[PDB]
Amino acid sequence: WQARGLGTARLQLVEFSAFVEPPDAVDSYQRHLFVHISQPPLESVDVRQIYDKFPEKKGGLRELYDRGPPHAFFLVKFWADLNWSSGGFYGVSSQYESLEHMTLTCSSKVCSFGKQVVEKVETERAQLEDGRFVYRLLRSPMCEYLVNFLHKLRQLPERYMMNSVLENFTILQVVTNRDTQELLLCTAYVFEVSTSERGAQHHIYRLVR
Amino acid sequence: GLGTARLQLVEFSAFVEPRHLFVHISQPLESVDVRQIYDKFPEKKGGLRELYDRGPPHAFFLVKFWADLNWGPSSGGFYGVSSQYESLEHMTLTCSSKVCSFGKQVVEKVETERAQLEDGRFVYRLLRSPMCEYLVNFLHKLRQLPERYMMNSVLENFTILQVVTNRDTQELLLCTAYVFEVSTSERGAQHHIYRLVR
Ligand SMILES: CCOC(=O)c1cn(CCCCN)nc1-c1ccc(Cl)c(Cl)c1
Ligand SMILES: CCCCCCCCCCCCCC(=O)O
Ligand SMILES: *C(=O)CCCCCCCCCCCCC
Repeated sequence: WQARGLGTARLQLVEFSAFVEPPDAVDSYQRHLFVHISQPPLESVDVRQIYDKFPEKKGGLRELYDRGPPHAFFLVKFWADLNWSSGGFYGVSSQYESLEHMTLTCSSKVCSFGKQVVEKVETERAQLEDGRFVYRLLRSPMCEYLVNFLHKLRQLPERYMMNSVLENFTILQVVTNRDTQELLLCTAYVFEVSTSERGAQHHIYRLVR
Repeated sequence: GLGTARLQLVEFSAFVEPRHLFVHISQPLESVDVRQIYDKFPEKKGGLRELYDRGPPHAFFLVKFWADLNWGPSSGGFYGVSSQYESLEHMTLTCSSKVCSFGKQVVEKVETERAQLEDGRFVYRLLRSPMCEYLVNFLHKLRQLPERYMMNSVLENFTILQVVTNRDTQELLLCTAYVFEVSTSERGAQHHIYRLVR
């Protein structure tokens, strides 16, 4: 049947976050969450509606959705919290869970007007824990181009301009079994800014066709 | 050639199968002022300047490739990178490949490889790693160009930086900067390995 959270039977997202720790977190620890996911069917969105927002060739949404499997595809809409003037640590943390032991390859493609501008590919081997395997990609340093982007977005004089800019900014994550090259999870991320007093939020959708 | 006492490159190839080799290394060198190539890689953290500043200086090499983009009778096919290192000490390696366009990093690929004992040494085989899609698309375009001089013009802004570290100790074992031109298929692929100095 049909997904309740961001995951399949073979690979579930446990946690995802992007954050910054101010220079003085060493003395009084804190972190600011730009976005955060911590884990009745999910609503769906037709994948044709977003093809233009990601690349369109090899490793593009259309071609990935063709390779399948269709149930592995999700869309997350984030309301990002950009209220937090620099020199801190900017990080991304990811955690997944499976019942089988695999080695994963996680690709994150940052895209501007649907054109890939950066990419990070990491591999992570399973860790056998409580009747299940865990995959930890914790505290990856954020790419500096993304840090710069955030610094710029945050200075825009109006929220509506932040949203206009973000209209053309997306992230595609594809997780595959490094050994078989099977797709395990594909997540498209689209962004708005949250309104200051509200922190980060998200809504997860299944991508259908 | 491309090596220290702790770690040597044995083979490196990038290729496509339906095997065509775009580049290939199978295993004193001239020296190049690393200063000359700072502008070919980002000045950020993981910048060639900053990596070199730490050292050790004898771990840094430059490879110039004259690539062979003459394949086909052509779309699809498997695009891969195979590398092999070797050593006398037992290690686990973190292999970072950074693809750069006009000095800015556009891809970082991180892989891990554990030593395996063979013929009385340790070998590290990162074989048939799927070439990232950025590069595959890039190569598909690059090959359409009607003249080599045009391929060369495009390639003067395209570089790769590979950093290989001892995962457990975080020590730099090898750092290689790659620059690119195209060869004629008559002449075939070629490379020239240099040492980077400062
Ligand atoms: C650093 C100065 O600005 C740029 O390089 C830049 C220019 N464009 C226009 C989009 C056309 C697609 N090539 N987008 C970006 C950009 C946006 C977000 C990120 Cl996170 C990054 Cl890395 C780059
Ligand atoms: C002119 C291009 C010839 C082929 C280039 C091969 C060298 C690329 C090294 C591979 C590093 C990144 C691989 C990937 O992540 O896709
Ligand atoms: C660079 O290292 C690639 C990192 C890929 C993960 C990026 C996740 C970014 C989180 C959203 C930032 C908020 C933008 C408004």
